[PDB]
Amino acid sequence: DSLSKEKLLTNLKLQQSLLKGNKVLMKVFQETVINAGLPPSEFWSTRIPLLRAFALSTSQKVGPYNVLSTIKPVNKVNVNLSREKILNIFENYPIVKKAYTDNVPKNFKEPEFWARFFSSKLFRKLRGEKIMQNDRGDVIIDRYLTLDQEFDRKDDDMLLHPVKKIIDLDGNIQDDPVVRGNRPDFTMQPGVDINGNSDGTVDILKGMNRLSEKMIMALKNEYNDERNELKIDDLNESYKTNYAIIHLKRNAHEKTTLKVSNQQMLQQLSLVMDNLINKLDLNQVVPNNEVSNKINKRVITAIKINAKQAKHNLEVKSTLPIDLLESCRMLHTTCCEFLKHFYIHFQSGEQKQASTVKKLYNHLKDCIEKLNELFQDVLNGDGESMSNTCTAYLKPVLNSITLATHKYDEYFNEYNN
Amino acid sequence: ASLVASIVEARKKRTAKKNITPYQRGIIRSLILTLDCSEAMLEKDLRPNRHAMIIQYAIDFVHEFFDQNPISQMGIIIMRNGLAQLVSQVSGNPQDHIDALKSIRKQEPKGNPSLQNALEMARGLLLPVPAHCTREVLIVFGSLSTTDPGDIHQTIDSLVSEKIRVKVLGLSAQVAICKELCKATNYGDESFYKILLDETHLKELFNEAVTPLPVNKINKGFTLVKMGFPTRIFEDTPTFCSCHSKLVYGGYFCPNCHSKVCSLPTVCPCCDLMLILSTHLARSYHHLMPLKTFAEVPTTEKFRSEDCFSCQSRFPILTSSRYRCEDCKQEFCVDCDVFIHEILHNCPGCESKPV
Amino acid sequence: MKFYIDDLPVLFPYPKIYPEQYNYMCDIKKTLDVGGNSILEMPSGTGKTVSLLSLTIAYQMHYPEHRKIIYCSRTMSEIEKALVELENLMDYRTKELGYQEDFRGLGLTSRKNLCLHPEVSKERKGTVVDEKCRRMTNGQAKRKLEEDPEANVELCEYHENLYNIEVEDYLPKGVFSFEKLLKYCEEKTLCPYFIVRRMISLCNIIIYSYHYLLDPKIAERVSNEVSKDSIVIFDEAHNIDNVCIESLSLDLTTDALRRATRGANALDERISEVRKVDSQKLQDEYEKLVQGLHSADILTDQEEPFVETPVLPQDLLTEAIPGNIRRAEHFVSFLKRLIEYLKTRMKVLHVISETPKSFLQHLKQLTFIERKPLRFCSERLSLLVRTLEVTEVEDFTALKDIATFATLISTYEEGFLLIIEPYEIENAAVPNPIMRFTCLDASIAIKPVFERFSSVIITSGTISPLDMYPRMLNFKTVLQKSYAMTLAKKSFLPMIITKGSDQVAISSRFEIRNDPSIVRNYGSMLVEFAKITPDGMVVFFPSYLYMESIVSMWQTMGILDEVWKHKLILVETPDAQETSLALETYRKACSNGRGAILLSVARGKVSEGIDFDHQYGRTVLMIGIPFQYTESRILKARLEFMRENYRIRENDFLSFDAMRHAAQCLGRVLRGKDDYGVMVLADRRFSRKRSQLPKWIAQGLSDADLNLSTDMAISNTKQFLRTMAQPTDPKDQEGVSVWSYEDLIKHQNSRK
Ligand code: SF4
Ligand SMILES: [Zn+2]
Ligand SMILES: [Zn+2]
Ligand SMILES: [Zn+2]
Ligand SMILES: [Zn+2]
Repeated sequence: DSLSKEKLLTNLKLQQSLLKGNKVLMKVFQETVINAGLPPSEFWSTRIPLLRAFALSTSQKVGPYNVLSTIKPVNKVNVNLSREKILNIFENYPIVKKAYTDNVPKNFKEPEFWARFFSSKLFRKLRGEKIMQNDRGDVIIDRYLTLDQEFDRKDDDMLLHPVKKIIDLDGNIQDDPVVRGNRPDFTMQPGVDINGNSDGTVDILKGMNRLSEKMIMALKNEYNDERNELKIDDLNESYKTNYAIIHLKRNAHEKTTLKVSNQQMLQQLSLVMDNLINKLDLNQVVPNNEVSNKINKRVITAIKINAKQAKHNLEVKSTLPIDLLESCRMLHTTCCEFLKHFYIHFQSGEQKQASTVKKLYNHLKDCIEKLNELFQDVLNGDGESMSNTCTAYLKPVLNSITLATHKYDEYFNEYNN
Repeated sequence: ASLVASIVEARKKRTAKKNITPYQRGIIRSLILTLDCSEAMLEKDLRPNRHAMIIQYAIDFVHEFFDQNPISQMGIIIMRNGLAQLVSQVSGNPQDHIDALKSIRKQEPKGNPSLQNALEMARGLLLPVPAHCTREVLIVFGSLSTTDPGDIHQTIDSLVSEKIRVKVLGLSAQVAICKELCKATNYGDESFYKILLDETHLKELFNEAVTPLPVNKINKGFTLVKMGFPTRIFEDTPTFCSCHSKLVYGGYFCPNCHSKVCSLPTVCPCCDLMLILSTHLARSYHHLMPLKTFAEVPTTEKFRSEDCFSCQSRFPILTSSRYRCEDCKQEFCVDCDVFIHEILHNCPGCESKPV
Repeated sequence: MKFYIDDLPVLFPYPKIYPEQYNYMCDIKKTLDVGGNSILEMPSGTGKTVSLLSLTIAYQMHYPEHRKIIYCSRTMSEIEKALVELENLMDYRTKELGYQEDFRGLGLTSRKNLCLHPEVSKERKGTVVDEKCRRMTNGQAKRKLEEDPEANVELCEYHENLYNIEVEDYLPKGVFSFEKLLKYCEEKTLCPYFIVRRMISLCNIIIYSYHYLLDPKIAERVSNEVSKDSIVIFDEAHNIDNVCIESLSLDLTTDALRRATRGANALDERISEVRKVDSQKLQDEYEKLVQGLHSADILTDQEEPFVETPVLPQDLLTEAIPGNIRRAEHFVSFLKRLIEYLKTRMKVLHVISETPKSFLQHLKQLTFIERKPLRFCSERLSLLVRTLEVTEVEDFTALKDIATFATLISTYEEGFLLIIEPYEIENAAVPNPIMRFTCLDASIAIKPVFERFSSVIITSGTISPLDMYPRMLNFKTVLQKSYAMTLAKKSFLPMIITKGSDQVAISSRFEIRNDPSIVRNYGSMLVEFAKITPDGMVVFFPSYLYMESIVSMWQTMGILDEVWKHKLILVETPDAQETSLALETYRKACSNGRGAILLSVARGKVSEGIDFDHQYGRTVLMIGIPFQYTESRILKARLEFMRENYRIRENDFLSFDAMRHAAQCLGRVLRGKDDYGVMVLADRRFSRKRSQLPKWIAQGLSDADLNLSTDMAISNTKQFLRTMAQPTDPKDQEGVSVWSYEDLIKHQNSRK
């Protein structure tokens, strides 16, 4: 289905779809392929989960439901039609879909059609309403009555299937074919009208049963056992988890990249217990104001250093021209994209990736030179008034990029040389 | 006579927690909470309504899950009007999903549920997930039925085949299909289809769902994983970030490809490798090193001490409230027992006692 | 698990067992020791069939008597249940002993269920199915094909293969299901009906319907190849009196009379043609009747009697045919004037009820036909059909019915009655007269059973009171006791809804049937229970017309549209086949958990062998008292006869039958102890009937539950669902409800 990497890369229409959904994706994609000419497959190669998420979001569909039961008759009536529910009616009733498609594009209008439909007795029959000759219906819609009837016959023919004997009431009533007793009660048998004909409640009940069967066979779509069926689980062994416990052997390496004696510590301990029982003065704790002054110097130096650390506690406010700010952000963004793709190629590790690595290396070099030329532009645009800040802002991505270039050169010298 | 009822209730409670095991429990988690926002949760039957409390409890659940287990990504898909709507991709930042849930606050829950569509797109979202990550889904449900487009059993079979588990927290009562899901997905266990009895029980259930789950021996995936500790810088100049492409005063620096990021514990956007701190990995060590329960000594027997070893307070006097750590042979009060067993994760008696 | 009774080794296919099952086995073995019959009542929520089957198998193997086993039920569903459980038990025993013992046991049913002749299989009337099978495998067809292979009267290759191989070669030992037998006969091209008809003398245990034991026509053959000293058990036959009643009751319609006239004329003209072309066969039949031979005398096994023996064989006439009906033309004129007499008595203007003796006296007053010819009619007709070779028997099935009626009414006089009423439908466009033959007693058909077999076990799950069945049927049992439900915790919650949401009472009375307020209440709690019901719910009205009215007018209110939004709704169709598709739909709907509702009559076809469990049995809407139709002269004559016989209060018996039908309705919820369900009583009048109700049922019926409304019914049901949604510690039931082998040992020592 539409789930492989190849399928997701193939769906150019879906790619354009979420493209048109976003705006920064036009920005990024335009710079990536329109401006830089990157292979758009490798563009989308990162965004594969996003593509699949968009596809699966677009791909779901609802389940069937009794749309005619949700239809209410609502003096006068005003049509308040919902197109999704109109198509729901179409899908649930292909007869109604057919009656739409041979009349509205031929004879009259859609709201006129639906007014005729709500007027029609075919609507009442398809809904849970007993048909009545007092009702006149709509003649145009009610011409489809026998067509819907033979649809019902064909659908019932499709719905017929053999039954399991374990639950077969037909086999149950065919237990004794020579039962000769008495005629059962009118009360518990299906009653009829005065002239022997039925009222049709059996028809409406078999119709709603047909609706149920249609729903369950819609469930039963494309998208022996009695031994298991008759198991009595209540007298069986309880399930126990096979979860594995874990122990932990403990032997850690010592931290890598004079010794005191009991006599000496005991001597000092005796002496300091003597001093402890001897004396203790709070007033002697006051310092000499000179080594204390050096303490003041050290403390104040620490305060100054950490205060300058705290002095640099939406992005930050900047005094850049807004266009050059956007341009440099754009260049940073596409350089980051190039760098990520180059790392994807490099950490892949194949000889098939070699020309890709070389070409992305060329693109990184081009981005470097374009960064330098941008630096020349902000040079002769500022006289290095804040072109220094421009260079420093674009610095770290450039450092990482050129570090990657050095890594590529080093591995080239490692393998080839 | 209330103390006898409290004692027998504590006995019937402790009968479940008598067995404490050092099972291997998942750390690289993958948790999905789908939400239904349908007509059922419009009931004000619990105050103020089911939608509001599940919103609040989901806020708490996000906070607790990210606090305890910051080494997982969190995705939320809402269910509404016969459609399941993705609102939260799996991410390391909880704040994104917090904002998405805040959007879910003001909107109106309505419609009917479709676990088939919900679990199908949850499966699809869970598809590009690495092997060590434990794919598991929490599902909240208030209906007693489910309108669906097609079969659920094919989805059940596919989910079992793709090694993803589920846990259902139903609202009203048991639904047999949800029981079937929990049993078949959960190796025949019935310890996953849970029904609350009040909002406090719902709170307790959410807290239970916070915890990591044990893994199975047959589901063996024992391997290594590449890891990298980054380094934080505090620069004078604001600098462009790799992730959000904007000027940052500080930021960690990539250990491998020397780029910079804005938040942790996150993977690299550039060298594409996970970056953490040792605090984050040690955070679950109480799960890795569980604590034994502490036993009250009986009031009839002679007592080692008459006041609490840890908090240093007098033991109250019918029964004896002296919870003993047999690993350190010291008895403690109930308050200290609660704190050491839940908040703390070490026994100071065992810290003082040399091994 | 396996333990020993005092001399009886016994194996249970599960490690666990219930103490109620243990006491049940104890009393059954006591009964088997003492000899005779006993009545035991047990809560059907515990396992029954497996335990009794294990006891019977152990009894046959351990004791040197090795008596056969007779078990009978109502439906193919119950028979298949017994087959599956028996297969599981014998498989477990084979595994436990490490080897398979020699064993034989099968069921018994119709060709409509069984005849795999694909051409014959495509008919819906089992009578037509059997008739075609006789037409092309009657032996006469085989002989005609043997003398003339060019004759186009084909034979059933299934039957031919069964001719080829022998009766022990038909099957290996053991038990085979209906499905397994279908696979086997599909493989080997064999007729399973014929197979079963030859397995009768060989099966260690035989299982068939209650009809095959009660009706003489389908029971004499069973009595032929059954051992007199086997073991007989009955299950859930607490409504078997109705089967007994219909075993000897018959009705007469105008069109049947017309078909009888046409068939008699066709037979008369055929006899005239045969007398014209070759009178040798007629003269041979006439002289064979002069010697006085009978159906067993002349007919072989491969040919079957046309008019099957309507009466019990203990009451048959075995002497010669009178000369007045001995000739074929004499017998035709005899039957025709019988038809004419019936047409004369047909055209009465009101309700007629006379004794058969009085009818006989009137008949011998008007015409000159005696009880001896009027009894010999069926045998003479069968012989005439056999000689006549008139196998196109379509016009003569009414002749079979009329000869059956004549023989039956000429056989008995006490506990039987004839009802003639001028309207077949009272409230129709025109009245249509009817003659109805009845059998006022029910214990007539059990007399061959009781006097042929001693080791007969009568037991059920919903039989109450025990003494009422020996009251209504002249039999006695050795011990009469029930079983209480030794429950650890409550699992079933019955409610008695004596009032609606507006504190308005409800009842199912047909006069107040079209009451809109009662409709509003009924639809009200129907909606409420639909909204709170998770998986599966069933509704049981007392009558189909009551349904059709009340469902059509809720369809007018559109309440069903609201019901659509939560579950499916399934209605008992008059077609059993569509009903089977409907119940399959309900089954699959509760399987996928989207939820569905069944609508079936209290006496309807669902209620007699279909169980519901753990999502299917969750909550039941029983609708009112399922009283029978009040103005039946047949019912009133029954009431008069049974009151005259056993001094039975009529209204009390009516309440008895109503509550027993209600119990049969409500007994299909709790399959295992793990299951749970809630019961409702949707009538005000039920509150006086808890004393009537079965003991284990009513023990959960609390005194606060005796008169409830919709609101606390809803609240209690929600709380019950909340309760049953919780797990349970095994320690609370490890020794009081679920018993290990050691638990049973400890209990046995405690008894010691
Ligand atoms: S011969 Fe066998 S298969 Fe054919 S109709 Fe008779 S019983 Fe059925
Ligand atoms: Zn950033
Ligand atoms: Zn990196
Ligand atoms: Zn303390
Ligand atoms: Zn300790």
